Amino acid sequence: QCVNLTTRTQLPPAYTNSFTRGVYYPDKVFRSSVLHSTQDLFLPFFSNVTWFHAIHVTKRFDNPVLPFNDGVYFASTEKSNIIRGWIFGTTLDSKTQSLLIVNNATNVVIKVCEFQFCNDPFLGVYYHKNNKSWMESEFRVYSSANNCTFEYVSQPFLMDLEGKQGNFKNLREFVFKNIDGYFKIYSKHTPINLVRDLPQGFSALEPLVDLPIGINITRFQTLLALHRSSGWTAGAAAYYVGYLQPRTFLLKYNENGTITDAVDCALDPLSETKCTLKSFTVEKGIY
Amino acid sequence: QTSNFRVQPTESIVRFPNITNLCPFGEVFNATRFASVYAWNRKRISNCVADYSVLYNSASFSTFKCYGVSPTKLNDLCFTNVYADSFVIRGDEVRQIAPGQTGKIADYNYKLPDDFTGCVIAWNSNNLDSKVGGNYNYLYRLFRKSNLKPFERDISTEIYQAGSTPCNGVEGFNCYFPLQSYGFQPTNGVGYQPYRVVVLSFELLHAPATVCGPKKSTNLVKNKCVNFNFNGLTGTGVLTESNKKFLPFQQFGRDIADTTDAVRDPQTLEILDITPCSFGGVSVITPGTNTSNQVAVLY
Ligand SMILES: *[C@@H]1O[C@H](CO)[C@@H](O[C@@H]2O[C@H](CO)[C@@H](O[C@@H]3O[C@H](CO)[C@@H](O)[C@H](O[C@H]4O[C@H](CO)[C@@H](O)[C@H](O)[C@@H]4O)[C@@H]3O)[C@H](O)[C@H]2NC(C)=O)[C@H](O)[C@H]1NC(C)=O
Ligand SMILES: *[C@@H]1O[C@H](CO)[C@@H](O[C@@H]2O[C@H](CO)[C@@H](O)[C@H](O)[C@H]2NC(C)=O)[C@H](O)[C@H]1NC(C)=O
Ligand SMILES: *[C@@H]1O[C@H](CO)[C@@H](O[C@@H]2O[C@H](CO)[C@@H](O)[C@H](O)[C@H]2NC(C)=O)[C@H](O)[C@H]1NC(C)=O
Ligand SMILES: *[C@@H]1O[C@H](CO)[C@@H](O)[C@H](O)[C@H]1NC(C)=O
Ligand SMILES: *[C@@H]1O[C@H](CO)[C@@H](O)[C@H](O)[C@H]1NC(C)=O
Ligand SMILES: *[C@@H]1O[C@H](CO)[C@@H](O)[C@H](O)[C@H]1NC(C)=O
Ligand SMILES: *[C@@H]1O[C@H](CO)[C@@H](O)[C@H](O)[C@H]1NC(C)=O
Repeated sequence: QCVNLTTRTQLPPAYTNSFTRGVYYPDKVFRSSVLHSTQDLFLPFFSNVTWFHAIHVTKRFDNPVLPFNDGVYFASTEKSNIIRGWIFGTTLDSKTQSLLIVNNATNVVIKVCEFQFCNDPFLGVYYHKNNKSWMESEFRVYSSANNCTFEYVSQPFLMDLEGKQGNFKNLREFVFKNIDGYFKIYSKHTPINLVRDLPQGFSALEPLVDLPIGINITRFQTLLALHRSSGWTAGAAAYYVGYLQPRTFLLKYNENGTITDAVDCALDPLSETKCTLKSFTVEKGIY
Repeated sequence: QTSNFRVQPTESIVRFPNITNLCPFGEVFNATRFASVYAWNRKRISNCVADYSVLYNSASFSTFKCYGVSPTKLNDLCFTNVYADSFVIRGDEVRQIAPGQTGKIADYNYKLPDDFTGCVIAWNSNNLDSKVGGNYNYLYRLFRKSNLKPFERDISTEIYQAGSTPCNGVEGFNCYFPLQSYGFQPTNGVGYQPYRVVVLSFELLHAPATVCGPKKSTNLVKNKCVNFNFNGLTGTGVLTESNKKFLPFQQFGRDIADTTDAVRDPQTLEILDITPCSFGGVSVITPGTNTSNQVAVLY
């Protein structure tokens, strides 16, 4: 069943700067104390990424449509995990194959079918009175499925769902790419207790799983949790989206096989010099 | 300096991933409830590595009928999708499963096109089929007014009218009637001895093609210059035990020279080592042929 939300506040999107974030292992090769350089799809250092706010204030909501470039970097700041899942496709009207990934209190679903999506897909969790528990009472993301190719159910995941207004408890970083009919997802989960201005430091994104699909993807749309207790209690969750470009990076593997540093070879000419000598320290002279 | 010296490999260990998970396709072949020829069954199965040597040596299959595809090479082939079916064909109509025929249900029910690989196999059915009295629930086509085409479905849930007489709930002399029943005669010849048949179709199209076949795995050897054929990697060397700590997802191992030197075991998840096996140059030492005729060899 398809519905829509009314009486919502609209706000312009903001911009924020990526402070050397978005590094992931491009290969499955172990290295020890090496300065290997590679040219792949990456997120350039020190650039705008757009910022959408899902604050409850008054009655503000956000769920826009963003085109899918060659790669997507999704950085969510969460306290009670309001954000749940994503949908990928071109038309999103059951006329073409489309992917849907959700991880709810029930079993995790990764399903590439034809779904008749609604104008405002969402998930609705009700705060019942007979027991003080939150259970999913509204599945209105799409109408129905017709005929499919690849459906997968992962292990069930249990996580408390509440509408809170506190500081973000954790950060979830995801990188989505689509090459050679393969959908590759790189995931990382980190703890922090900040409010904005994403922390410094380098955090490599380990790969999670690869999905063989082989479909066009030019548009993606995320979905939230619409709690019930008219009223929706959207919370104050935040998520950032960024796009990837072909860039050459210099990676420094430690003794354990874990990436600890990287240098973008498109920044100020000092970075170019560091990218030529294959070292992080350059002495005086002319190069 | 005289020549060079090299050590040849002996074994060809071919270790692959651990185990195939499952493929319930055999269950599709081996259930208890099935429809008739009127049901153009089409069961699509993908992302499943399935055993094929079982069908070549099974219990009561016998009538193995594949078309112009080599029988042996298809077990170790990898495709994108497979299709299934099940119904009763009444003995001699085994001839109708051919690449192009129109005499009978070869085109009436479960139409098969020409140049369609579709390995087909049937078996004798004397207890499930040819039952006592006759289970007339099964139906076969009367005339097939659908006028099918290669790879089409004949679904005629209505009745004929020739040119004059409507037959909408009225006994029409020219309106004929729906599909005739199935004469499961108790004990008779091939003309009254039904058979149950199943077809396995293949199609590649353009996809990642994650429907592969089973692969073997030989035991490993250590401390011996042998030929190794790990997943993707093919080479020669001596495999021993190392002490490097790998990440829970990395599989390969490289160095500054970008040459593979450590392989993770796909079965037991153990980190090995790679080293060339004792190549060198041989040289002789002589005190001068005038004084004596003795030599010493330096390796
Ligand atoms: C890939 O498939 C193989 C084949 O099934 C599988 O190997 C077997 O795994 C099971 C567990 O899944 C092993 O069972 C136990 O394994 C533990 C840990 O390896 C062993 O320590 C146990 O055996 C010990 O105790 C025995 C009795 O005291 C001793 O006789 C023995 O030597 C050990 O000390 C126990 O068997 C099973 O042993 C292995 N079999 C072999 C031949 O390795 C493997 O686990 C699968 N791997 C993956 C990643 O799927
Ligand atoms: C890299 O791996 C090594 C593995 O040895 C880690 O070394 C550990 O160091 C701490 C320091 O007190 C010891 O208590 C541990 O016992 C060591 N590990 C082992 C297995 O003995 C090291 O921490 C890892 N990380 C880095 C950055 O070197
Ligand atoms: C169909 O089901 C029958 C059950 O009677 C299977 O017959 C035996 O099944 C077991 C278990 O797989 C095998 O170990 C035996 O070898 C089978 N008997 C014979 C004579 O082969 C039969 O294998 C099943 N057919 C399938 C699974 O294709
Ligand atoms: C992001 O916004 C615009 C680009 O359109 C630019 O003026 C601004 O400087 C950018 N941000 C930073 C930190 O440079
Ligand atoms: C799948 O769904 C579409 C939409 O109705 C339909 O046109 C198509 O024939 C179906 N089957 C296949 C194999 O694509
Ligand atoms: C995906 O887009 C390419 C670009 O033209 C097209 O050639 C291909 O047919 C598309 N695949 C589909 C629609 O499955
Ligand atoms: C070999 O050595 C002896 C040592 O006395 C010498 O007399 C002789 O001439 C040598 N041979 C030749 C061919 O010079």
